[PDB]
Amino acid sequence: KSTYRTPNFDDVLKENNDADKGRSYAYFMVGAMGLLSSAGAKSTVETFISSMTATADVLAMA
Amino acid sequence: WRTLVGVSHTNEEVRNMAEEFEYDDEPDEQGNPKKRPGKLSDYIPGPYPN
Ligand SMILES: CCCCCCCCCCCCCC(=O)O[C@H](COC(=O)CCCCCCCCCCC)COP(=O)(O)O
Repeated sequence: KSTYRTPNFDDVLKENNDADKGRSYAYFMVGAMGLLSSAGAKSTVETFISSMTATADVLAMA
Repeated sequence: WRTLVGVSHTNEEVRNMAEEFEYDDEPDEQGNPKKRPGKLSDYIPGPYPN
């Protein structure tokens, strides 16, 4: 068999590749994952930093 | 006392419950001990001293 014959890939290929929209769906999901994890990173940092503020008993004697 | 406000009782209610108990104050101008009523930053007292 010759090396110039490409094997069968028709199980996995698209409607038409349509590069306008093969890039659309992959990058909406990569953008959503970066949006949620940047919000989660903020909430984590602000939870740890606020623990260093004056406690309830110190504010009661304020 | 303060942790009951907003959970089971009103602020005005808890201030009146605490004032029914006496707490050790700091000594007077000559070093003799004093007493005072309770405030919100105090802790709920127990029946026995030891
Ligand atoms: C070294 C710290 C990392 C610990 C991770 C352990 C995972 C167990 C659950 C997390 C408990 C903390 C909850 C919290 O802080 O408040 C919660 C944060 O909620 C979240 O978004 C979950 C955070 C999950 C992490 C997201 C991935 C990237 C994080 C970046 C790390 C720098 C509550 O939010 P809030 O403070 O109420 O606005």
